[PDB]
Amino acid sequence: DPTIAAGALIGGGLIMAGGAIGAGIGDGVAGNALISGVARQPEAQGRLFTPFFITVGLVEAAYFINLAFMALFVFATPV
Amino acid sequence: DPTIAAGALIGGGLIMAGGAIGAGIGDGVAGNALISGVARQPEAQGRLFTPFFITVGLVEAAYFINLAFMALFVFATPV
Amino acid sequence: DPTIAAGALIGGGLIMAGGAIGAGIGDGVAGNALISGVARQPEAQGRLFTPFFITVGLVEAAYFINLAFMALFVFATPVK
Amino acid sequence: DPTIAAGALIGGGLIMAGGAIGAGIGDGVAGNALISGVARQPEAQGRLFTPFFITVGLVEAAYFINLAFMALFVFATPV
Amino acid sequence: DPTIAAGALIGGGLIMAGGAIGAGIGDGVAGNALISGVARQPEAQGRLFTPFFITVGLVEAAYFINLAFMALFVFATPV
Amino acid sequence: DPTIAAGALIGGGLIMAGGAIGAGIGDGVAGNALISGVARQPEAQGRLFTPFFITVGLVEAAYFINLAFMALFVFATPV
Amino acid sequence: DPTIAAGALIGGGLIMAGGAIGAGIGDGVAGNALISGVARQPEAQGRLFTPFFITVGLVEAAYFINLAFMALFVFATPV
Amino acid sequence: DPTIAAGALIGGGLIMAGGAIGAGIGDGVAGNALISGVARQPEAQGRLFTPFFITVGLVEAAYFINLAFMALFVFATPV
Amino acid sequence: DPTIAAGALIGGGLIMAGGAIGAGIGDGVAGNALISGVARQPEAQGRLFTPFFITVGLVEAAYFINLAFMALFVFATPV
Amino acid sequence: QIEVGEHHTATWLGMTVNTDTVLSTAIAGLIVIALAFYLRAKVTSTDVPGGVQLFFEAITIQMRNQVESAIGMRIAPFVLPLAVTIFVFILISNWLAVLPVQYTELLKSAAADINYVLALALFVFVCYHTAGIWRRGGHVTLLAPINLVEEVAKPISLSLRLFGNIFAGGILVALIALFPPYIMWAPNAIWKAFDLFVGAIQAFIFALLTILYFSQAMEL
Repeated sequence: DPTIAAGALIGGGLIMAGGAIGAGIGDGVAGNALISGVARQPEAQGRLFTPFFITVGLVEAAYFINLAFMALFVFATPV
Repeated sequence: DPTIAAGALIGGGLIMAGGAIGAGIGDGVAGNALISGVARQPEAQGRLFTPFFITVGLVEAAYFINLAFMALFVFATPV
Repeated sequence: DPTIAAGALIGGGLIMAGGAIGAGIGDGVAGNALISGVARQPEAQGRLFTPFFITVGLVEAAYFINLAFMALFVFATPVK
Repeated sequence: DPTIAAGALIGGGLIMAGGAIGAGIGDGVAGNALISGVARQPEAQGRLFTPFFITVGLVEAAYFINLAFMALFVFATPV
Repeated sequence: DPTIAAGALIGGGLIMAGGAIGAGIGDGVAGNALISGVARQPEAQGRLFTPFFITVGLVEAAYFINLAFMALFVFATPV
Repeated sequence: DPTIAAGALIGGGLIMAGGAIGAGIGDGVAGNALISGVARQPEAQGRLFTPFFITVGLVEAAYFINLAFMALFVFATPV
Repeated sequence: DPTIAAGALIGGGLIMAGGAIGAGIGDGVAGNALISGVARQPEAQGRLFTPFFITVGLVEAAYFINLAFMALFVFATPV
Repeated sequence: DPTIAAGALIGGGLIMAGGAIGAGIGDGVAGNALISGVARQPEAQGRLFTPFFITVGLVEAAYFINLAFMALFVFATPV
Repeated sequence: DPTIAAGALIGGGLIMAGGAIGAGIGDGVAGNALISGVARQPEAQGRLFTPFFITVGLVEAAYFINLAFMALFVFATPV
Repeated sequence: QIEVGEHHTATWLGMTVNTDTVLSTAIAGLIVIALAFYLRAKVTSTDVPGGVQLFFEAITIQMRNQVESAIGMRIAPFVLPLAVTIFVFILISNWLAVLPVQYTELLKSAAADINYVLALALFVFVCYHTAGIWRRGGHVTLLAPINLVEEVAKPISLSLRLFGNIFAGGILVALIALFPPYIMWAPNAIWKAFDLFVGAIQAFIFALLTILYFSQAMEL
């Protein structure tokens, strides 16, 4: 068995590694356009949160789906 | 058999690592254009959500197609 | 066989990890130009879909050529 | 048993590797918009910290959630 | 023999992984300039295909050289 | 115990690998805005160093937290 | 030797993976400027090939130096 | 001994792999702003080397700290 | 001994993989600014080669320092 | 614990078929034609439209203007009814699964199995495929094999995007049931909310990419 437990920890660690790369860069890249948009015009700050939180919602969906599959590999290992 | 089970969890972990990297950055980069367009002119979002959800539908496939093959590797291992 | 089979599952996993990274970022970078364009000129949409789907076709091709070899590794393992 | 402990250290290491990649690039990409906004108009600094720290909060959450799961893998190994 | 075979599969997997990352991002970044040129002025649409396919030719040369070396590792293994 | 020692060195290697990718690219991207900001208006140098060293502070926090955990994996190995 | 032949093929795989990533993105990023120059000024084509091929020469040099070391690892394994 | 000696070389290799990715991309992204400032107005050159070498100092500090730890992981293996 | 020699080849392979990624992207991102400057105004070409070959010198230094350490992990294995 | 790709099955002409899921695509098929019955029931032309009439209209004028640019509406008016029927049938086939029947469930999105999905992939393909030869009986030959890859990749993409996306939700609604019940309702509600949105956007993408592939088949 140990082998399968080591494979689960490495496989789960890959899933959360790729999750944080997708999330941290995705939110930085989306938030760069929020900061530049508010800088471009402050009165648009209220409207710009809609395009931003749609984008952040899509980026975080990849993160929390990866969090669920890491938790499944770790706590409910499929073999 | 436990060597194949570890190879499946590491292989499936790679598939879901690259999936979340690809889509999380791709959605940040696609939403950066939406938020910048809606900063340039507010009504843009109105005709933006078609180019945006076409782009998000092309980007998210990379991750989803990967989640289908990760599930095959991990739950129903081909070898 | 198990060490070759694990090598095929890790090798196939790498092929599809690189595939989805190339696809998801390639389409995000290509679609950023589509969403910007129409944002600037709202009519150009109909003309921009040709440059867009030319680009997306090339980015999808790099992904689906990778997906094919993952199958060649996993279901038809050549050195197995 | 030490095969699991090795998998916990390689795994936990992956989680923090993907954390610093997501955080460092995400904050550099968000801060590039802050430095560019302030440079163009000095008086914008006071308003641009809200979009900036909203962005950094989302980018850092993906770091600290990865750090928390690394600590779980390494100090309290889940399998 | 099986240890060399597993090394050949992981080696060939890496070659095509770096191939698709280089190709997919290279073609997306090249095509972003094609789409931006047709977004700026349509009267350019005929001429841009020379710079575009010079770029895609260089990017896909790195992809197909990697595909050739994957095929060499997997079907004609040097050990 | 040598299996844990190899796992510690590989895990510590991943932690500092991701650390320098996050740091070097995050600071290159933040410093690009500083160089272009001082290219746009020279007298801004002083003003820019606050947005810049906030950004570099956040990027290097994600680096030195990784250095602290690499040191814990390698010199004070959890198992 | 087997273990060495597997290490040579995984190491050679890494060398050509990093080679094609650097090549494909370096060429795509360089070609984005060539395409944008010919979009902006069709009269510039004749002058822009000197800046582009110089850039592409530097991008390709790291790829072909990697190809030479992959061949050395795999055909002429040093240990 | 050989399991730890192998883990030291794989680890040290990761530290330097991430080091050169951080350094080479960080320096290219920083120098892209320097070249662009000298293209915009050349009388800025003498000032722009100050923000450039501030940026390069930070990008290279991450690389030379990684190079120091690579040596410790190998020539002086801590475990 | 062969466990160490395989670990040396995997490491040396990592060192040149991260090298070529940082080199090819660093050179592409630097050359994108040179090509853009010579597009914007042809008379800049003579002055821009100093900022360009400074930037390329720094990017390539990280590549050749990595190549020096790969040779070590390939011909003069330290442990 | 969890097992992906498990359905009731039977055989009707020597060939095997699923006994499960088929009911789910039948409820969807009944609901789309039943809604239409209501449309004809309270369809207005000189008065105030009913909720079903304004809903579909909004879809119909969306799909009509999208096809307008893809290809002359007259050149191929047959794409419009195909686009709206694809949209509404995929939309309800995704939403119907917002009815949890865990006991194992009873109401599972047909998009869960690739069969319900290779269809919208191969039917759409044979559709524009013939339109292309009906219409006419790329930029660089040096790359022309990549077109053959691209045209083989279009039905694969359509199929695997719709499959893998709704199939992810089909796994996640089982995965969350391993979480204690006194808390699991919160992530369950959050996932169901996201799966309504993604279930609609997936139908929108499949309808739009259908029109755009008809356009690429029928241009010149």
